[PDB]
Amino acid sequence: DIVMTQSPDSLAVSLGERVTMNCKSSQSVLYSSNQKNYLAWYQQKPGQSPKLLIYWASTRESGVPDRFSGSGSGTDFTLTISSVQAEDLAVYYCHQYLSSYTFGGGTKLEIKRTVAAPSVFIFPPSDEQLKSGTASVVCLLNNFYPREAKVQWKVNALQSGNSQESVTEQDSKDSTYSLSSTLTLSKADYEKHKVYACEVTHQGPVTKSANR
Amino acid sequence: GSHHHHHHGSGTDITNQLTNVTVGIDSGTTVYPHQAGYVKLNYGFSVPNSAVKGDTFKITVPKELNLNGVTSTAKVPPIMQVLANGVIDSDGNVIYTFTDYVNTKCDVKATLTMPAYIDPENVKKTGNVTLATGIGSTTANKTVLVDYEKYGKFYNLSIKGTIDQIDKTNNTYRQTIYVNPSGDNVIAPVLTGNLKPNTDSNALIDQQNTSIKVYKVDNAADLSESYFVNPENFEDVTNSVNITFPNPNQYKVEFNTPDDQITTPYIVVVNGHIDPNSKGDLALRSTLYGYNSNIIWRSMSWDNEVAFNNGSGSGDGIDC
Amino acid sequence: QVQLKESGPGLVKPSQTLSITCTISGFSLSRYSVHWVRQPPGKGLEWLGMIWGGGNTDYNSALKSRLSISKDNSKNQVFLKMNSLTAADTAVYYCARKGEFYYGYDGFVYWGQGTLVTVSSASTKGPSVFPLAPALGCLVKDYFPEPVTVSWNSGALTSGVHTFPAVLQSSGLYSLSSVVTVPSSYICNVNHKPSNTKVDKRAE
Repeated sequence: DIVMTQSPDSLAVSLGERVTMNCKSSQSVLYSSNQKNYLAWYQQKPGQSPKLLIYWASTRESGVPDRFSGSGSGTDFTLTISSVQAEDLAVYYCHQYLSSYTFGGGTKLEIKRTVAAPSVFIFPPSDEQLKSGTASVVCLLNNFYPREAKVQWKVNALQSGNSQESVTEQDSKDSTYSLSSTLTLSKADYEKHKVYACEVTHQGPVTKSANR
Repeated sequence: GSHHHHHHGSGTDITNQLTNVTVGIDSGTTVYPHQAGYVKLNYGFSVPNSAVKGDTFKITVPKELNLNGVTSTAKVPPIMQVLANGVIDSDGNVIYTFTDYVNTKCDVKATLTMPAYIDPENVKKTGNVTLATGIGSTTANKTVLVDYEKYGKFYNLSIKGTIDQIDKTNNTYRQTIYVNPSGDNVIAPVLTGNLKPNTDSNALIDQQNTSIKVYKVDNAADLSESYFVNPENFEDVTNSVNITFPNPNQYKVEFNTPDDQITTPYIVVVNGHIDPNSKGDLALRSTLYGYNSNIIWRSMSWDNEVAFNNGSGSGDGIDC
Repeated sequence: QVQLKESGPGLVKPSQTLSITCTISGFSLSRYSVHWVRQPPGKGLEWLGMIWGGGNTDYNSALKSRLSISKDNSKNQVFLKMNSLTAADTAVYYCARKGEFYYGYDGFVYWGQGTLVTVSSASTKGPSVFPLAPALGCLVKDYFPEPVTVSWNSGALTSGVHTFPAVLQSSGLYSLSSVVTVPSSYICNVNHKPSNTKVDKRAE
């Protein structure tokens, strides 16, 4: 199995600048006899099928803009965007077709902006819900950048497992993210404690706590 | 021990002093090189007490034959304590150099048998061939039919293949495949190269180990029946076909023409490797898939296996 | 124009067989190979296998035991079958086809829009809607399947609205949080088509 690995998982771009993405193969994809590199690059937007941009490493697919080019040979390859546009915000995957078919893990483009701290909120379990005998504590980080954020719950006792989080897509007019973390305990367990905490570290260490 | 590096020195060619000389060629009335057919070259001779270390004799072998066959390098057998070691010269002749055994032995006599094979470059066509081998003034002739027979064919799908240059030290082999030698029209032609099913085979077939060249034959008459191919006679279209390695130890070639059909033969030359960590069995299957005019999907496949032979040589004598 | 469209079930239980259909136009199926490729939510792509024009198939080695691909040229249909399913087989399934000869290889140029298959044992259930009290939010918990649609004040509180991607709980049910930033003196409008549910909780 030829394994395809892409180096930067996420990439922050300035609309207009030169973005390069790396892709690497665990064995050479240049077949020596025909001197061809069996490598393709694909673009994908969130609800759509992938779109071929580049094949044979450097052959631009018809219809694709001239700002996209591909280079490399053997085991190291690069997808370039000469100057990034609004529509270029997407995921990019490389792919080899010499030895069956395999894909890389991809590189997401996001818009770069200045650092911005989350405003942190906590919300205890509602009384209505407690009637269902199940307790959800919700911690919210609103409008922050970059995405990398460590949320940790204290119940002064670290909670390993028992939480789930999701993050919004970057805001189209702010370039900012949003995160909601849900800690779920049983009723018995929630009623046996007071002073729960949502501690949140970021690059912009604040704890937002409530007492039962 | 390499056949590309020879050593000489003191000694004299005592070929014409060989006494009681007899030569023979053991074969059927027909030889089928592509069915592992071969001949045996037989030799017997008395050596003079006069002989000393370094004295040589020459066995004359004809250009219609070689001694290596499917392997890339020939090994001539030692006459046996070693009486004589031999070597192949640029003409194809076998020069044997006598050992020390002859420095203190008298009335020495010897026998030799060597497998030999119809050479693909010198016998390109099916037909009769008079084989001549000898030692000094004693030549033996045998006239034999060399029959390379026919390619395989099912509906409009024709294919045959040969294996040679088996090199069990550098772990390589060659395979030469004629695709559509019948001069049929084939639509959507696909060739796959595999290991022969349920047979011990040590070929490693993959992008690192398997170099493939594809030649288009615009004149089928230029094809040898022996499967000797010189790439300079044909058009190299390697870069216009699709060559991939879609499964373990399998290659695939799509001819990929603009109208998705071929009307001429193609030659596929495969230079591949043998698994170093193995006995080095070589059993391959070449499959031609294709549509006819009726668009019924069919395939014809050709299997290649090989055999190996060893010559021998014995000699006696008496202490003086 | 060359076209491909995948149809299948939306939901399939782990006891069952996944059965997808790829309906083809603009070319003859007997003259082109068609591929199957899949993509789990938020992950990369995985080739599953292919059927040649002539009917041969090749499979991804890691799934061949669980996978069968077949077709009917008569009907322009290509079929995918998968048994022994787990949550790991929840994915968007695509069929795809190569470009014309001059591309020089058999790959993925024309794609279908894809069809989501989610493997799940859950039954249809409506969400519980709980208020996240004063930032004001609604906790939409324990529903199946997706999606939930959320509004604020019948669609007038559009600004500052953050309605997050649902998360799949270990129970097999989904939950999501929807939030709005405010200064105070207020109702989230939650719908969920497949259970004929509609809720409207208020804010404290």
